Amino acid sequence: SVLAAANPIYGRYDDLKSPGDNIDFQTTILSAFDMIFIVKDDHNEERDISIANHVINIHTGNANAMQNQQEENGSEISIEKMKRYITYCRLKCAPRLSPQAAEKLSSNFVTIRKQLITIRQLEAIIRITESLAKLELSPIAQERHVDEAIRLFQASTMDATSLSEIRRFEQELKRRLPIGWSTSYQTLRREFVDTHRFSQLALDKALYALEKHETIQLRHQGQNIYRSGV
Amino acid sequence: PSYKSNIEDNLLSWEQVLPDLDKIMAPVLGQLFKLYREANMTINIYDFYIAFRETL
Amino acid sequence: PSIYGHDHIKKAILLMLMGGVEKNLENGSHLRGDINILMVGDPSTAKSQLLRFVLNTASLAIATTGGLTAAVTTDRETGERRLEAGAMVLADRGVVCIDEFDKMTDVDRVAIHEVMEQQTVTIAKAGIHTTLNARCSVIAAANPVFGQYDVNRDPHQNIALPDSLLSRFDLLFVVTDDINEIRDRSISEHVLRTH
Repeated sequence: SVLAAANPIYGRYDDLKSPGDNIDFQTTILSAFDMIFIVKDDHNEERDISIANHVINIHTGNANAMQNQQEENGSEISIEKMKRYITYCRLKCAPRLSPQAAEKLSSNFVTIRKQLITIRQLEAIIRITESLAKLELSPIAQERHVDEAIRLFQASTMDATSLSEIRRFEQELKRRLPIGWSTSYQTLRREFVDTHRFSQLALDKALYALEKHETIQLRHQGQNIYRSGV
Repeated sequence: PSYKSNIEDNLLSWEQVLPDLDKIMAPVLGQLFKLYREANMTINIYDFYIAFRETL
Repeated sequence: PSIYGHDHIKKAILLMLMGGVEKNLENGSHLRGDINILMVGDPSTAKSQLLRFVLNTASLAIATTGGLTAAVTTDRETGERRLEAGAMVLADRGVVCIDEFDKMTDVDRVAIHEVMEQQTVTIAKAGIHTTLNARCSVIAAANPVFGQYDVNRDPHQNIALPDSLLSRFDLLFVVTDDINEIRDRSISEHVLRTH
């Protein structure tokens, strides 16, 4: 089992570019990894303060008492005991999928395939639900593992009739916003969603789709939206 | 006076001046100024006309 | 049987196995009769599957990928050396199965130029000179660099092989998993039957 950490070229991953361009190796390697994580560290106010407070406690030494109490509470597992648990899990159980989990796997992947990922990608999700079943030592993999697996897969692989409504928003925004004009995310919420011309999910998906189709660019954490192309 | 600023504020914040379609739609002169701020340096007027029309 | 559709490709495989007819002339010339097939498109989409069937079915099928030129020697324990045969030479009156054809070297390409056109290999090495018959039918698979085939353009820009090399293939087919969900469900059900 291989856990690979790679530093993207140009130092920082540019969201304007396809993942292939922010990468220096063979493209076929992208077809090898089951999952990839393009983590981002965009600057923010309240999240930084919460993270910063966490760091200060660690150097304070409070984290030692906090973790031990959390271990006493059971919310945290000892590193040796967890390793003993993992070793026990590996040797003893070997789950297998259930028809309910598989049927949802096919249906969701069909929607992914139609919107666009290869046939191989769906079978990679089969490993994740097996892995979660292994942790629970359940005799069979369950659909409730797939939901997180799909979410993890979406939050990993997609780093960079409702479709008709989403594409209609694309059609409508191409008329509302000429090429080269700028607006804000909340402005679209007040003008298109508060007027109920389109749903907020359609707003989210259309903006997600338009950026990948080089139509628009999202700037300043949504405070500015600029139409880059047709 | 802030001669330039007052015009821009009146164009944006019409409710600070004005006290059955009247109850809903603001005057076009102030509303059109919103697109002007969002517009680029050079404007294809046909696209601007369509963009203005979509908001009505 | 594991591939749904691709009737022309399956017909092409049958025709390539049947082959043509060679001829001889009073001037001493000879005419090629065999047929070659080339496959292009997305890597994992049905190319390794089709090649697996043909390689397993054909009686004289040889698998190749990127010493096939048969112009190199191997030495004994006492020092004396002997040439080793190559897949193109060994596949005389047979078929050559190539995977990762795009990955083969330029040395292979210049040698296979005479193989596909003149059905012979003209070996010219230091102290060794001979001509070996290479009357072999060729079926090969290749993939674009980006992984996703640009259907709007020929393989001369999607794969960038020389036109002289590409012109030596009698038949060329491009396949890519353009998705029809109800149709892909039909073929994937048998795959799901194995899970």
